[PDB]
Amino acid sequence: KETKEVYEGEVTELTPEDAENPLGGYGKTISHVIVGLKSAKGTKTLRLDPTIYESIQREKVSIGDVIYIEANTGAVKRVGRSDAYATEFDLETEEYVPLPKGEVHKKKEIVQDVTLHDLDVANARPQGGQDV
Amino acid sequence: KETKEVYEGEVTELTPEDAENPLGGYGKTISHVIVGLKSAKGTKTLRLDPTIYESIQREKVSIGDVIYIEANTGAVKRVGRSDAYATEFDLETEEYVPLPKGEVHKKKEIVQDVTLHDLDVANARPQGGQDVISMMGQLLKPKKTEITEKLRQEVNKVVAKYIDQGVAELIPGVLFIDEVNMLDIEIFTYLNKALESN
Amino acid sequence: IYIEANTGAVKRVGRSDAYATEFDLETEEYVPLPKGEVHKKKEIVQDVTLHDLDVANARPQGGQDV
Amino acid sequence: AKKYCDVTGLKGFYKSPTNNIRYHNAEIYQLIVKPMAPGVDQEYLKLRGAN
Amino acid sequence: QAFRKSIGIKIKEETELIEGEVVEIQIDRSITGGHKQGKLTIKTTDMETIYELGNKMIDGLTKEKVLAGDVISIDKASGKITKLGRSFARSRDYDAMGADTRFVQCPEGELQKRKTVV
Amino acid sequence: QAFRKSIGIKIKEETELIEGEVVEIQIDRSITGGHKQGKLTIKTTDMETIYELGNKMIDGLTKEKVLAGDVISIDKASGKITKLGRSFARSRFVQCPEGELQKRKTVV
Amino acid sequence: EIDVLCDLTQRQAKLYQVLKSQIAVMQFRKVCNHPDLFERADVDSPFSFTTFGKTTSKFTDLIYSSRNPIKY
Amino acid sequence: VIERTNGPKNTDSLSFKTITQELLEVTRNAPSEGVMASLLNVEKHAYEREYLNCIQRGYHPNVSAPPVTIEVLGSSHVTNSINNELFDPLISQALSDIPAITQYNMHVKKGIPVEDFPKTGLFPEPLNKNFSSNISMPSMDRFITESAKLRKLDELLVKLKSEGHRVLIYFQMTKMMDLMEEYLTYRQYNHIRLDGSSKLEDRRDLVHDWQTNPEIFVFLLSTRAGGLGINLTAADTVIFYDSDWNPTIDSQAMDRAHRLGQTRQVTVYRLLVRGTIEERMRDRAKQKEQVQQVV
Amino acid sequence: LLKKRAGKSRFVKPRRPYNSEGMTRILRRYEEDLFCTF
Repeated sequence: KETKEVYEGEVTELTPEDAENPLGGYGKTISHVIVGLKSAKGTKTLRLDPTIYESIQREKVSIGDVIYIEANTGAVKRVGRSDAYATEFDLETEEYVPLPKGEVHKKKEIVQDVTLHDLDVANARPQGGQDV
Repeated sequence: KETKEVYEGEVTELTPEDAENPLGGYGKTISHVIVGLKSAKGTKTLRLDPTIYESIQREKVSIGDVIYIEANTGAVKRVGRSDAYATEFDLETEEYVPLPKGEVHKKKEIVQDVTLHDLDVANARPQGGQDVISMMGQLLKPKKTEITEKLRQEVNKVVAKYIDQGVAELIPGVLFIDEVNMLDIEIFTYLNKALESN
Repeated sequence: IYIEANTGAVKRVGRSDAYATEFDLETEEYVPLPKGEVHKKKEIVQDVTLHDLDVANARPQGGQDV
Repeated sequence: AKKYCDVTGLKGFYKSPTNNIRYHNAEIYQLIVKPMAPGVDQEYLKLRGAN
Repeated sequence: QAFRKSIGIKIKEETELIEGEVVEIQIDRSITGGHKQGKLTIKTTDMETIYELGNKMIDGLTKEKVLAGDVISIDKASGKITKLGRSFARSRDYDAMGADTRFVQCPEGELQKRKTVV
Repeated sequence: QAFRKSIGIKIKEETELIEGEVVEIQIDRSITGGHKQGKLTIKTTDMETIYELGNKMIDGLTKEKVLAGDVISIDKASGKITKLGRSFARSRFVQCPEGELQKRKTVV
Repeated sequence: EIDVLCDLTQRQAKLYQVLKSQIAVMQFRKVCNHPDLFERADVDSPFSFTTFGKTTSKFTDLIYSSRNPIKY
Repeated sequence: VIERTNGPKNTDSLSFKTITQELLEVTRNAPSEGVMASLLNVEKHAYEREYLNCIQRGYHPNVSAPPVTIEVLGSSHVTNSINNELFDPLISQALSDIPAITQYNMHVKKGIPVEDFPKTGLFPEPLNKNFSSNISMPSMDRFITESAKLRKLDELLVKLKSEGHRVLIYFQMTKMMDLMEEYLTYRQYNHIRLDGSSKLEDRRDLVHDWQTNPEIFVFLLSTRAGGLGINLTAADTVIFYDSDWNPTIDSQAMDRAHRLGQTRQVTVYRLLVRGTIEERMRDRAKQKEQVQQVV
Repeated sequence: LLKKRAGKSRFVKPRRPYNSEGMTRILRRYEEDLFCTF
């Protein structure tokens, strides 16, 4: 049994805020990232760590997509484009998830069932790495 | 009795020069790397190809380390941090090495003791070069293979050439097979052939 | 050079012998001109078996280079 | 430009380092290029305008 | 292999234990994130030192994320990062984190100690 | 495999080899390194010549470091340089080559 | 006075019995002091089965040139 | 493998997410003190429990050889093909990394974005720093432990330094004092070397710096270089490595140290090895002692 | 000359150099975090 705390919804705004005193030789020093989330019957504006920005750029998240933010680690991911953004464009063939229900903040208690052989073959098979 | 060509010393500078067309598909990103080495009563400046620098950066060489470049194979050993700087401000259990004596460029004699099977195995599965084939040979799982007679003949030719120059010297030995009744008729019939070789 | 029109294969025979005296010592090999025409055409017959196509479509590591 | 032997007029493979005379092979060198009198290489080089 | 599994080798090792309060972390990485280096400023109630970091130390600091005011303990030979708790109790907190880190005290005495492990 | 290891094919071919004793190496480097000029003086017991090198011959002579007094063999087409040893200068030890510098070698 | 006594190592006793078998007092006492007095330990490296570009003697060029001695 | 791209796939397909990769992708960025994170992190915990990042390498190969050269006489195409196969830029770039300043040059000063960089950093990470190469350099420890006299010398020096003391050591050969400061710099001990091979000017201020500075720990010496008239009252512990030559020389040796002005007890340590010519040397020295004491 | 002959004849170690050119900076104080990217 486990408790998962998550943030999700359509992206309304995404602005990396500039710092008060930038450092020389660098472009765009960031002090925090303002992300606005919107879902069914809910809208909340978040303040994030500055180091979420390269994970945002890695996932190529734009305005109007649906994201999935873990609480403790950040670690955003693009679930897909919002289904309200299908009709403005004639040929846009990304997937179109519906707008998620409930609030953007939720504590769901999940229960996962595994066998000992699954743990054995997960630990023996080496984890997702970058070596050839 | 073999001889080695050795460049060694403390790294003082590490500057690469880029290529004009990095995305041209053919050729590396860099063209040369300038490396400045300082030893006791000596200082040399070296200009390397990307091939040697790839092994150097595989050894994770920084400024302030003492290295050891062997020119016979291109192998690079990072000895450790130099003791000319501060010691107690590290977090990665390094060792602290004095400056190497003598000149940077050296020639030293090493007496080695090897067998014929070592040469056969090292030639059948090549490792220790800087090319792609010998580099990927260190990563795959090793496995025994049927060594051909041609490779043994070529190794015999090279060893006889080494003996003819007065460098090598052959030392025959003893093979002791205990509990010889466990063998079957095929190994005995091959042993009849193998005892008659020269 | 050598260019096949249907396949697209490119093979470099070597430098021409008209440039043989640009240096006294060189790494490049020098070959004479073709006495033939530039354009050559020929009709050939190919013989393959079904096992050849079977082993050509069932390579497990992948399609190797020429 | 093509390089030719200065003595024989054949194809010049080698050039002498003392008097810059291109010769064909060994016996031409040993019989002409080495023992030549000093003042004869200049009008050997004058035919191609190299003096 | 069955014979050699039944003979153990007991090895003596020398390690250094570093426990203190984190003041400032600076991490410098390249554009592709391959080369990593930086400086760590840790302190106790008496002393304060600026260290140097390598690749695996930075990788251990990125996981179990330390936020400049956490109390950590580092084993030099094992290379293990353990976050004991939070002591500074900073006021400005953004909603990108959901942990409930404990209130521990700032350690005193010597910053670096010498230990022997077996 | 054992049956087909005992049938041979005999092929004769021809090649051009340059083998002699190196007299002197002159290599000049520009500050930018855009071009490399050079001159190579090589000799046998019967001849003496001086060559002008291109860029890649200069690069192939810098690699496999050749000094004065060495006895080397150069393949023009493949660009392979083999150090046969050192000539008789006491300051391994191989006699100086004779005859022509450029020779035809038939290998069977 | 504290007269400290200790036993020889296997290397020290090994060269001790070696030069006892080959056979002057300073030869005994210098291997009683250190085995590094007679020979010095060197770099432990694999034997290089290569034919590379070696020298026989404002910078220097260093190009990778290792090749196998066996030629096909 | 090299240019594998993790492109997105449409959900309307026969492919599923089985429980193996449903467990695999969760613990990619998971922190510690989690349940499912720690249940899949057995290997790293076993790595750091057994102190495997400070272990020594035991095996190195005997022969290392490059691949067998194939030569074709008189064809540059063979050389080009062999050089392309042995040093292919894509795989060689994959097993290497670009320098950081070079990356800054092609990204900022040339405008090339990140996603069309050549792929780098795919070489596997070794277990230690010790396992990264086949070359092992001569080791101070093995240098210390192969000599029994130096082995016993390294023991009492630790507690002598822990006491906060001053040590004098006497020697006989060049290499008796040409190898010992390597051990001292291994222990980073404050030391100086005095012998008459050095100039006469240096003996004036070396004794002055010894008697004035208290942080100096080790004072090397030959037999007669500083054991004659030199005031060494700031130390007590004289250590004789091989002083067995004659009792007359050693009787002046501690005379330079055990002198007027010493404020503490003097502990003299004489080092010897049993079962060798040192026994006969000390026996002849004792015979000289008993001859000269009566007479 | 006699007077000159009589009158004339009778440490902490610096840190290693740290450099980071063309490398992004992640910086973390007590009260604010920074990310100096490129």
